Amino acid sequence: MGYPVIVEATRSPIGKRNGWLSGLHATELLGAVQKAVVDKAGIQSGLHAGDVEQVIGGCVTQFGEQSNNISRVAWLTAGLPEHVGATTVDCQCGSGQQANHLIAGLIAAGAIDVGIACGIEAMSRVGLGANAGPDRSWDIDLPNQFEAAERIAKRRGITREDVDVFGLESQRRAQRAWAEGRFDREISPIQAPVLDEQNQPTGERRLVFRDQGLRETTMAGLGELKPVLEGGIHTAGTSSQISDGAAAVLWMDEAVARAHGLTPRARIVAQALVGAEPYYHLDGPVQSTAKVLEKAGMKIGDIDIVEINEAFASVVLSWARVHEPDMDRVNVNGGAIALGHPVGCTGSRLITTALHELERTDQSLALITMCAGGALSTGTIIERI
Amino acid sequence: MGYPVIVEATRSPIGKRNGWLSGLHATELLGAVQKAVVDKAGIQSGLHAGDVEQVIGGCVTQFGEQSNNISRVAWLTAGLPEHVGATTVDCQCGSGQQANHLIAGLIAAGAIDVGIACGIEAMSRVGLGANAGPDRSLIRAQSWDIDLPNQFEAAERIAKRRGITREDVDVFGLESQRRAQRAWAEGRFDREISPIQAPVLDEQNQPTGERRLVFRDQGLRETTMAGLGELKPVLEGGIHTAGTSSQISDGAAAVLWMDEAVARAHGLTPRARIVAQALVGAEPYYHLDGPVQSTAKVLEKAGMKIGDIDIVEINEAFASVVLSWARVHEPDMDRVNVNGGAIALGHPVGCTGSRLITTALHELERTDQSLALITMCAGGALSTGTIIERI
Ligand SMILES: [Cl-]
Ligand code: NA
Repeated sequence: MGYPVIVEATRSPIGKRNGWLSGLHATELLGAVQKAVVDKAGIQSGLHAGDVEQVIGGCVTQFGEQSNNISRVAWLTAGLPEHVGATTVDCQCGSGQQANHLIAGLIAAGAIDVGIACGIEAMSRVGLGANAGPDRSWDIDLPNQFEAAERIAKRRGITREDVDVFGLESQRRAQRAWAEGRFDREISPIQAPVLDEQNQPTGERRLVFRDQGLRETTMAGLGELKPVLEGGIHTAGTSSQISDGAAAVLWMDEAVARAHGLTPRARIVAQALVGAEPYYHLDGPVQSTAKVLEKAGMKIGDIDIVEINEAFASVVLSWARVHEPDMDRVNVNGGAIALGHPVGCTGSRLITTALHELERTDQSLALITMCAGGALSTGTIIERI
Repeated sequence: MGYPVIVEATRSPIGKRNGWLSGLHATELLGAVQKAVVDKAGIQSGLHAGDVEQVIGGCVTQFGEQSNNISRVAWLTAGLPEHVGATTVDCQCGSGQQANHLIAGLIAAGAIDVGIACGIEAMSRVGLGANAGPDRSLIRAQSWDIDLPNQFEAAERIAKRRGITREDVDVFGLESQRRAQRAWAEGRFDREISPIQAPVLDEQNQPTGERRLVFRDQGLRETTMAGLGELKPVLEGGIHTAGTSSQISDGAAAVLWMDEAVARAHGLTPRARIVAQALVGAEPYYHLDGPVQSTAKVLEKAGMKIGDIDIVEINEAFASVVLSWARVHEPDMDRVNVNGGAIALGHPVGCTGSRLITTALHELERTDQSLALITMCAGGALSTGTIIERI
């Protein structure tokens, strides 16, 4: 029955831990962006939020503020129409991306005509590991994310100098894109309650629009940062930042889009959520890229733009030794090192970044790929329309 | 691209709060049930665990044991191949049903040729509320304008709306126990259950060190109108007692989906299709009357009336939820929950959705009838509907 297309995509700016956005309840953050993508969309023709049929939102730590189907709770918090169905999903770091895969699915099945995929992570309000806790006081364990980043690094001959060159360029490329206002179209600025040094609301609610994570960065400077692991090569200036943010993409059946005055903007050429190798934990992008290129019938050379998530520099460097891409087409507006990584959101964020960059530069094809806790990886290939 | 169809479906028996399955890590319970639905398909064909491309699982209380994407942890726990992708989902009480819906889309999209929708809840091990903290209304924001009651309160509001007495729900709760013992004593669940190896526990809840095969639903109990009438309402002034509402349970279910082309290519009979699917919103004041809307939505998507449907599975969260739904849609009640519902069989929340689809399928097949409706109320004022057809 259906053919899914993106008709609109938007994101909050990404705030730092305890930064510009720590004053929003996670449900508000998400809800705000849910309404923002519907509002952006509603301009060309009369689309209203009750035209939406289902919402599917990635979120990793589904505890407290982020428990109880946040995709549903945000929708309602934001005062949007209660008839609209909502599901929240978890496949760690890829949840945000997976949400788009799933919404596409539903349209393809002719189950819905209009859906919103989104993702959220208010890592200031609800932090990593808040969803377990008691846990104690053949058959072996996944490394933790910092151990994996070093394992991946040893596997590929990736050196401290290598990853510092990377983190520096991530910072540079983001600063340039900010300077040029390349983010301006994708960003819905957000009203946030301002907290103080004591963590209490002043009265003010600033209008946040800039990604908080940018920072003057130097080869010399990076240079003296401490590894996070004893004996490791990853520092803080070469691994993504903990952040707050939310993102949202609005999908339609192309014919319904076309019939009610909305312009289709992109389709999915191919999509995947694949397993990775437990030992390396986060090398998943090798696997997901391989699978979507394979399905698409394409080679890395056919892809104009790649968003691969800078969880850690080694991950990306490791994925580049395997698929041998042109580094000038990978993370062109910088990435998570510079801009931040609010885990549940990132996957919808990346799709959002890439679509706008294909639109800005008038190019055709983008690859989106992320590694993910529990040794998963998500990949997508989108084609501009 | 794809035309998605169920080739196999299986479920654990359902175990009581602290009961026959409480000895198992939530992950082990799903893990076993995931492994089992694959196993069943391999008996007819070459198909094995690594042919599955993705698993999607439902689970509501996504804390501790049930956290960090239990769908994946479970798969890995059962020793199944690591190359398979996995995601866990939450649309509350419908999660297990939506998981099915979602696998079907990924097939329809041509994303995958083979997938598993499953569901788990080990309420023995992880209980309602364990995913929020102490002050249970710091999960909203201090701008919550909507009147959304707790589930018990909701069942009583629906009850008042429809004029449902303490007699009616006690009449209802008895008939579920009666149908569930009749289905069981007839071995109606035999094809659908795959028996689960479980540790035995002592009068405390300590493992004796003996394994056992569990094969029956623990919740069947002797019930009489008298006995039902002596039970104390969950809420003061309420009509619902422990006898006319579902039981906190452990269980899991899983359904194996394939493209139709790939199915016949690999030797397997398609068993059923989705005719229509929905997840929709409910009136928040009533909270749990959603089945009324989802039944309406899927009935329309399909082009049918209630009267076209051979059997219904509507979840018995509360007697009044079902009676409210019947009083609005006017079904033939002998065709509703024909083998008993969650009052008698139990309600392992995240699993029930796949459980209802597995049960529903199996009754069509056992009766050579055509159409089934599965509908469920869910927390957050939601409701999943599915119309499946034997194919
Ligand atoms: Cl009945
Ligand atoms: Na649905």
